[PDB]
Amino acid sequence: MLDFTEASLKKVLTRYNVALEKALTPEEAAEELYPKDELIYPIAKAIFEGEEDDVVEGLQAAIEAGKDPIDLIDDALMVGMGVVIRLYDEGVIFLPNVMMSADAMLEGIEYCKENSGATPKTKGTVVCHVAEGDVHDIGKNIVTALLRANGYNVVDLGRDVPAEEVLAAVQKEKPIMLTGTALMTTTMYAFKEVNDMLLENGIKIPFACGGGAVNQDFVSQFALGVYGEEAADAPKIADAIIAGTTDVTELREKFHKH
Amino acid sequence: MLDFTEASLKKVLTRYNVALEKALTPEEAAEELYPKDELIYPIAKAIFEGEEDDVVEGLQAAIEAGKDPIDLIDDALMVGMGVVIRLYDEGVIFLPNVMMSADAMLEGIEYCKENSGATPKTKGTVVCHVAEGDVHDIGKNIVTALLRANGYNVVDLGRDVPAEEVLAAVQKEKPIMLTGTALMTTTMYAFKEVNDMLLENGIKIPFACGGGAVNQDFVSQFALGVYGEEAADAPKIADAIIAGTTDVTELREKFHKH
Amino acid sequence: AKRYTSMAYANADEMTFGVSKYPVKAGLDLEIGAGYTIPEINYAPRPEAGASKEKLIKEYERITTDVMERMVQVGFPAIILETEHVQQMSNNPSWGAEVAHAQKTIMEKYHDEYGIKCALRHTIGDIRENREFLQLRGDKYSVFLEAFEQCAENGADLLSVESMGGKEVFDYAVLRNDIPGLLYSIGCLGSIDMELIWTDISKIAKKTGTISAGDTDCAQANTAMFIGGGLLNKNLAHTIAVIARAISAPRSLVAYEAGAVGPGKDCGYENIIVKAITGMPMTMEGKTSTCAHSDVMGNLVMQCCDCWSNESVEYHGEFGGTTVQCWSETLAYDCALMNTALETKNDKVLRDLMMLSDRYRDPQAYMLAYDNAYRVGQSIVKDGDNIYLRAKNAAIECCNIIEEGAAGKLELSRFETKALADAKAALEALPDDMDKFMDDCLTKYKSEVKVFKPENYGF
Amino acid sequence: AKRYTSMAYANADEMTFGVSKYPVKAGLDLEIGAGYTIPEINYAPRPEAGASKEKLIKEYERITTDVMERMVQVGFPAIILETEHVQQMSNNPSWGAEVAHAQKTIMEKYHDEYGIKCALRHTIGDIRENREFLQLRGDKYSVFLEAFEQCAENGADLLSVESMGGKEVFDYAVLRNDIPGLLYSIGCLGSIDMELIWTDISKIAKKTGTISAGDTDCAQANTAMFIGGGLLNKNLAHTIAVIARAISAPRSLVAYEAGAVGPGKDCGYENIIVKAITGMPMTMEGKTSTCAHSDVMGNLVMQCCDCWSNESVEYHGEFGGTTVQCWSETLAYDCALMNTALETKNDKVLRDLMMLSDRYRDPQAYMLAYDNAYRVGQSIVKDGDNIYLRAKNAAIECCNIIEEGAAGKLELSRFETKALADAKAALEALPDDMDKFMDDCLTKYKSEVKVFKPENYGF
Ligand SMILES: [K+]
Ligand SMILES: [K+]
Ligand SMILES: [Zn+2]
Ligand SMILES: [Zn+2]
Ligand SMILES: [Zn+2]
Repeated sequence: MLDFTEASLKKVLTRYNVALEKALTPEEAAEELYPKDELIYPIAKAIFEGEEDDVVEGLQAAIEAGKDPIDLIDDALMVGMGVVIRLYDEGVIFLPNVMMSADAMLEGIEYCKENSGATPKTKGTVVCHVAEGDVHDIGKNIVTALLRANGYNVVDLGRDVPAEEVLAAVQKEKPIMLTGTALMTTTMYAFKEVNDMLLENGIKIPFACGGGAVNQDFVSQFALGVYGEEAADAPKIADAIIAGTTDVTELREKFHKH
Repeated sequence: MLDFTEASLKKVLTRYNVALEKALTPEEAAEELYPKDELIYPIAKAIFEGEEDDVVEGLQAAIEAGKDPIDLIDDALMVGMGVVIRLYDEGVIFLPNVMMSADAMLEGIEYCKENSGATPKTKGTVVCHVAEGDVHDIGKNIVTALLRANGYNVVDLGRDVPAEEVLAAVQKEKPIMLTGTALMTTTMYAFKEVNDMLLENGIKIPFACGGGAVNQDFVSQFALGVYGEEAADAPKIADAIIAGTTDVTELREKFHKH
Repeated sequence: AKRYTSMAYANADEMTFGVSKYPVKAGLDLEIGAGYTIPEINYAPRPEAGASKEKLIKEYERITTDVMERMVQVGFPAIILETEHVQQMSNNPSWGAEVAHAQKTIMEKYHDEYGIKCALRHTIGDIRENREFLQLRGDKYSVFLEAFEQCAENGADLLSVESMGGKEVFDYAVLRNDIPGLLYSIGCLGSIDMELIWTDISKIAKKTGTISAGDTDCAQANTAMFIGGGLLNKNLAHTIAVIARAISAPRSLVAYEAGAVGPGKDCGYENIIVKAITGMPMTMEGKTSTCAHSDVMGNLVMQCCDCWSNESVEYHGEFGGTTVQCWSETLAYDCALMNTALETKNDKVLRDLMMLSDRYRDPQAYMLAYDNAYRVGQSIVKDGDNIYLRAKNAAIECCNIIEEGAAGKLELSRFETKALADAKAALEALPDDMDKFMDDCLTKYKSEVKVFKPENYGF
Repeated sequence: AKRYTSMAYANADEMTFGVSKYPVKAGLDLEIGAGYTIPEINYAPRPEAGASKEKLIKEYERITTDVMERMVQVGFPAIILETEHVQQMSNNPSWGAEVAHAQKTIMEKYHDEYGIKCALRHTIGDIRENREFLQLRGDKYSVFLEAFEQCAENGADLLSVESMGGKEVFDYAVLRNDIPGLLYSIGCLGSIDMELIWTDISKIAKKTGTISAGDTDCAQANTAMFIGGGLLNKNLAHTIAVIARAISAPRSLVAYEAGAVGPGKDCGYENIIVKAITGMPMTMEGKTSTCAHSDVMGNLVMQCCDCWSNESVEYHGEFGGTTVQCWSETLAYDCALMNTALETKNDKVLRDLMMLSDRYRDPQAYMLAYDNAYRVGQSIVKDGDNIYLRAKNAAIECCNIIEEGAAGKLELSRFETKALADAKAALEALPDDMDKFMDDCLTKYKSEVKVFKPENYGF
């Protein structure tokens, strides 16, 4: 069978990703960002590693050599997490490294939820759903995971979600933002029902729309619609609601333009 | 260089047209269909052969040994042309054979003008145009021909035709049918202008639309619109007007359903 | 049921496109694997056409007419049409049936006029699921089977499905670099489910005089591939996507163990491994399926294909005609190039050229190159009776293959190299014993994945 | 200006794809005919994008971004973007300039980051026409030139046009089997207009440091082919379409005589003949331009291409991404196969395979086969100083070629055969003296074609 010379291969294709990789190893990169607080340290490192036992182990020792029962969420878990998110945006780590990390954090939160009664504080609630008729989970889950990992409470409405159910949950939870995901042409138009039925009940919040079957021009025919292509765009738009912008037209201006 | 064996060529492709070709030459096939009317025959053979010099000579001899200046249009010219259209339909001759015959026949019709005074008669008037912005002649020319071949009279409005002008022609000639041809997405929308500007001037003749850029769902969005994908569809849709169908929805029922 | 323990071919070099060891006769005078590659055109109806049965039948009659018209206008000798059911065609058996009947009728007409060789594939949706979970052995099962037999009774020649076994545990694992979870979901749960359904589908195929064609790990292996995306994505290491592919091969292999005879489903990229084992024909997709998705093995997948597919494209207008006409013409010409190579005995160089085009583009292509695929095949059949160990063999063999490549001209990133080393270590730490592994995972995933229902797999 | 009287290549077997005797350097580190084939992607904005200049610029930005992004995601080392002006981009020179600028800006960003080689081709519209007639030397001429130079000053690397010389007499002749009219429109009128415009175009290229690339007989030869249509059409005998093609060869050759250096336009199927004469690189289109139109030589045209195009497609969404992405990926992969052939010294056999694929499909393909194309090449240069006589030679040589084909394995229908024979006799009855023919035709088409304005050709 045929093979290339080195010079031939180099002429025929290029793995563009190889030359853009940064020198530092994920571990070294993480080490440049960890707090050197001795107590918070082995927790942040434990999150980065997706090692849940060490998160607990590291949380037990920090409430014994100090206090901060509910605070350790923000002081230790959300700092460890801010490291993971950073490295993900810089592309030194990948999605599954973030997922493993969010799993290890969530178990570290609910362990705080057992030494408290105090009820934790979030940047606000976001409701997520997949348009009805659509089983495509993944993109939503990555929107779910990123949101939580950025410090948001997430009521995830699941898969084949039928509008009436969405309406009812924006009520129960009064969220800062609703998200939607569609992947089939046979399905994107469940964003209709929802946009119309939020209007037909007097609700005015950002409706972050995404999904393979979905583009910037499709979501614009909806007053509430805001397009995000990357899942990393969901918390970035949620932060613009912490900034004060509820007006969709003003959001579109600082987020559209593809 | 490489070549096939006969066995191999036969496996790799098939020129499907070859086996489908009937045995009779075009010549012998027209022969079978010619009126054997002695004086009319040489004019029918002249039309098929697309040979104008022999069309005049055959016509002169006919009005000399008999009468009928204007009558020969439907007895010598329309009968020869009807052989030509049958064979075109059966696929035994090609378009350019139809065109040369139409040239030959049209030059016969105007030689019958020169011995008439009585005025010729047709099955109605059709106006034909190409959308404004559009320079694609050919389909319109084929529609033109097949209309003049099926016994209709055609004012040919030409290429880049502005609508105000379609109105003006439709007003003057009081045609039974309007044809339009668009070839570009950038141009098919001139059917809009035309349709609206006929209704806004209270006209209700069918508007038979065609061309590469156009399909059934597109023409259906206009009230006066009829689709026809092939050029042959132009007389067939005009025969139903002569059958007494002026209602677009009634017309569509027979001719849509593609 | 009847497990492979040796290879159909003596060596990788005997494999080529358009020929396979056991050809399939089907449809209107068509033969598959019989010394000519065949274009296989796919298509999805527009959203509106789904509103009623009649709208759907009509859409598919436009598709079928447009395709056969194009084939005879450009002189192509042969064509396969694949209809991937929308859910409503499977949930209502008689709907898929009537589409099959309407398509076959237009095809019979063109076959009678022109003598053009053709066959129809219907790919039933795996409808064995509700809003909350997989229901692989529940109420929908009998409807699932009725969809197959109805379509088979009314014109479909080849029967396929992209089944969902182990999909739920896959979805959780793939997001988490959980390699053993990949092994369990794809290699084990998938294998078990495949044996149940393919046993029934083959029975149906036999009863109705039609062909039990094959399945695809699209629900698992292709998902890993798409999450991995292009060279510059950061959502799944390509060195892990390729391991999913390796494991998908003994899973997809089960169809054939259980009575399927090919051609396998286009989106089964693992089919090259399966072909090397079974000697059966397989459809592939690559550079001429970009209408459906990007991939990193566009030419290589042609290397030993028998049918050549565009995967899917919505039915709508282009300047050149209908969508299904544009792509079927390109597939047909790709097949003409290949057939010219066969007829002139230059297939082997062309096969090599196709393989070499992509060998070095990505670890996902590298492993699928016919020599490396055959190697994977060898690693499965040496423990062929053991659905777990053959799959584990494949996964590690994959890792070895990629390592060797990386020691030559395969240019992996540091990140890719590390993910690969982590996974090889995860795989080498696993027990050799199947029961041991099955039991640990059952209790692990029962706990970690709440939508995981062991009854789906007879547990 | 400077006419060809010899062949660049000593024989047909020296011709191959991705190499030409006289390579062209251009754009961002790109080289054409230098030892690798390059994909060339084409596109048309949606009607809505034509509202305002800004929406248009925007659409092209989206196109450009989508293409560059895909190329780097799949690892492709090179790409050319071709922008065929919508009319408004040419009628307002600064519109085309600003699209050129917006496109190049993005292309630079990608070239800087990843080192992908690329070049931008702008194809000005032949705007020298109004509603009633051609105005090849009118008031619009200077605007025409301004379009070339403004685009050349603002990011366009290659300059092309699909020019309309002889279009009006061709359109009349092609509906009538008027073979001499074909000779006159394409060979004579065409050649005269080609020399005017290409002298000026080249002057501009030199002044701006860009490339005078070349033209295409699209307005005549492709019109004949499209009317000829599929094998089963009845609108124009294929044996007359190929004659029109043969005559287009010396017409299109004029661009190079007058200073262009290539690569010729994609829709110039006659470019194979032109390459044989000039040794200059050429773009081609076939199996992977089906988004624009069907053809009967899908693979054969790759045999010696330097760039490989999809001709055109509307910019819109497909399952696999944006239309420009799907088709660029297929083109780039077609190129990758070819480039692997070159790297491994297997290009000539693959060249033969591509050629043989389609050699027997149709007389339009038979003549275009590189050995036959070369022969038509020889018949041109033997009277290269004489634009009528060289064109007549090509037309008659074409007839000879198809006849020899028909006596071998080329299977023509009776209808095709008779029409070839009628055309050969009509070409053979013509006088060898150009002035005679010019004069006969001048008066014949003045009388027969009312839109014909002899002043358009300096008469
Ligand atoms: K599929
Ligand atoms: K063009
Ligand atoms: Zn699939
Ligand atoms: Zn063109
Ligand atoms: Zn499309």
